[PDB]
Amino acid sequence: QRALAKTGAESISLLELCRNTNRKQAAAKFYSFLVLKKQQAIELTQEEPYSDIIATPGPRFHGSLEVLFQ
Amino acid sequence: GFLKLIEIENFKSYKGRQIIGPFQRFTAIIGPNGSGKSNLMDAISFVLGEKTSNLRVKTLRDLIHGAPVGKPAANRAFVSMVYSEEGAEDRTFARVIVGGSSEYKINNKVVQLHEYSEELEKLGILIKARNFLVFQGAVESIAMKNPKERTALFEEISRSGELAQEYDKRKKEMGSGSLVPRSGSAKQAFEQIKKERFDRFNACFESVATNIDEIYKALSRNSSAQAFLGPENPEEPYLDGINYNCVAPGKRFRPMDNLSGGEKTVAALALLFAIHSYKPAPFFVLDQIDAALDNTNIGKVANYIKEQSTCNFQAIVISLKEEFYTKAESLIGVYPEQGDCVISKVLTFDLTKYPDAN
Repeated sequence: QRALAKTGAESISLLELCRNTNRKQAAAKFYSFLVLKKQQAIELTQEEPYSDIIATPGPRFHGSLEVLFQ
Repeated sequence: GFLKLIEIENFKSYKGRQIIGPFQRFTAIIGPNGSGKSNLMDAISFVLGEKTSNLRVKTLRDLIHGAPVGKPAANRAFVSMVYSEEGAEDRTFARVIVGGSSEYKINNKVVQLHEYSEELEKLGILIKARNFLVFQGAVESIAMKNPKERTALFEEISRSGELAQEYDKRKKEMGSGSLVPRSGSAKQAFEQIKKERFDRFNACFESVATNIDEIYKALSRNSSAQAFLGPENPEEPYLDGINYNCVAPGKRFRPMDNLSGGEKTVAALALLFAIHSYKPAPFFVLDQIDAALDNTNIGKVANYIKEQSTCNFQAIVISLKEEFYTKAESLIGVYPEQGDCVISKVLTFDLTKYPDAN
């Protein structure tokens, strides 16, 4: 019942996630995006080098996404 | 100058045309377990003139995306390097696979392999000595190699090896190989090629040997550290081995082979960077050189690179360790995409926007 209410967004901005993080935390979020993409939990788009990186739901389910997008 | 970016098209797992970079002065390539990082190492080696025999394939066409499952994605593939230098237009070095054969190009004009290699040499990229690229699992061997193999590297870089044939001929004509070697003219002709080979070799060796101690001190950040390069044969250094010995920082002298993997790594990087003081390469590509380093030595190597990447050389590292790669200015992250063959693609991330603190 508590699980049903944990709604999310249509997309996640990596740069927004990394706002007010330090260099190690930001790198770890970037790296997590790579892992989530390998697991097909997300799709990734980056318009141009060094632009924002946008995650959207992938074709595989994934648990604990409210942890990874925090 | 510096490596501004790599452009890759249908090369091993890099399907389609992809921009790799742009690189900063200190960039790390990272990502989860997969083939993409090693394929990017191979792409760099490829465009910088590596032979197909060393790129993990039987035939050149096997480098085209899709060849591992019998269905190549294209009749062609390429890797391209954009080389930038202050006060000059960008120069593009490309190696293209066409018809199962390699075509070389500088600014989209075709050249033969000889001119390609010659032009890279004038930028400090020696495609035979290959002193700008360190492969995964290979960094320690630079410090631990056979002394005679170190001499070979110095003979290649110094071009003293170009004289070895004439040397051997004059030595025999002087009586080498006879029971009792005995002539004023042949002695002079052998003394003359000996001096020429000696002078070429020494111009490289003396430079490296006189800079290695300061570099080894600067890497292990310690006055107690010492590094020595010395020839087994001082009168004819090119004839025998070049000995490499170090005193680890604050520790007591142990004969190198007793050093830890980490200590061997630092000694190997000092040698790598001392070679750079004689014939500087514009960039280094370092594949997992942090594998045996503890966190203290990771900090010291990254600090050396950072203070050196401010226009002495550019550093492109592949790393599995966040302690190392979080010290880079930007990250290139490699990730896979599902397909008939696995596909590699990349993302770019600027770390300089975040404080490296708390």
